[PDB]
Amino acid sequence: VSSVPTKLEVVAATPTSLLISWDAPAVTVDLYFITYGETGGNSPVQKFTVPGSKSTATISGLKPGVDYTITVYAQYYYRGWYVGSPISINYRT
Amino acid sequence: FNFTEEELSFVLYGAIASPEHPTDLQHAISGISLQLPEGLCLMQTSFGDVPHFGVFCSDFIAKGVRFGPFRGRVVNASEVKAHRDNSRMWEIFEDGHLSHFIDGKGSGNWMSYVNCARFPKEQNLLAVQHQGQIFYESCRDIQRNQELLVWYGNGYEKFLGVPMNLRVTSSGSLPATCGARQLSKLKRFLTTLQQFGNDISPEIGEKVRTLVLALVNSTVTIEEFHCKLQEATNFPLRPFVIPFLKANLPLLQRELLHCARAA
Repeated sequence: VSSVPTKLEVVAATPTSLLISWDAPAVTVDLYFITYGETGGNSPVQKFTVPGSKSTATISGLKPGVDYTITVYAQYYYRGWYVGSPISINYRT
Repeated sequence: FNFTEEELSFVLYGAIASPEHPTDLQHAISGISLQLPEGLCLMQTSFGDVPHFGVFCSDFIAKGVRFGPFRGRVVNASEVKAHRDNSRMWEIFEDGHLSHFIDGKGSGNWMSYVNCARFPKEQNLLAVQHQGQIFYESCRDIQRNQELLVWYGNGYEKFLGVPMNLRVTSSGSLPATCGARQLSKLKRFLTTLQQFGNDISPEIGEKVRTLVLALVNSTVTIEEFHCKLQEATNFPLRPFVIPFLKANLPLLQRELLHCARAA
């Protein structure tokens, strides 16, 4: 009955790009939304998707030094299309 | 042309009711293997003895759910003919500029049956470009029997409803006036224009309402309309509007004219 993912982990790869990882939730997932944007920043929050097959993504083109709030949550089907609740972490490259 | 305001309101704001409760909205194309996902359904109705489909929500769609990618032919920007609607094309951008169109017509994928939003209240989908492809994202909770209707999301630089560019995270060129989803763009421009007027003033909005109807009835020429509109609203339109109207106004007229009478 759970939709929120767990064990979301972030690693810097270049000063401007991260490799993030998580492991899937109970439910059968169609999409994972990945979301990143400056923590406590008036800047807009960006989001892309990776399929349920994947449990890792790479975020790119970030400001070096600045910390971002990365967020992942699942899109599933259960008597209707729903987007779950997210897991979050903050990380400065 | 002698059209009434009510028949104009019908084409811009109306819907056909079915034997059930839910109604089909009007992106009434055809003027003279679906792989459809769970929770959705394809719904035919009849208009002028011409079959007309729509994608409806059988169950429920939460806000923020994303369908796609749109599928279809790859139309190079040069081979898209003028004076045509192109009901089922999307503009594909690369590096800030128009690359090609993607034509969903005859694809048979379910997304090509999702009609466009003519104004925001009837809109529950957002068109979004990611990588090279088009996705639809719910902008509202979609309830049972409600029709799925899409328009160009933010991330598209728009003017009064019509999209001009792919909003920047810098580049500079507009899509040419002859392009994709022209009749839908025209409707969305007219409704947005009407709402724009009302927000300034009741008297100003009523001036636009009559001014638009007179334009649709060709009582007033487009350049005549353009001038008088700018006079009445005290607000400058972008230069693209006149050629946009010259190209696409005869599409709204042709559809408006295409109405059956009772039996």
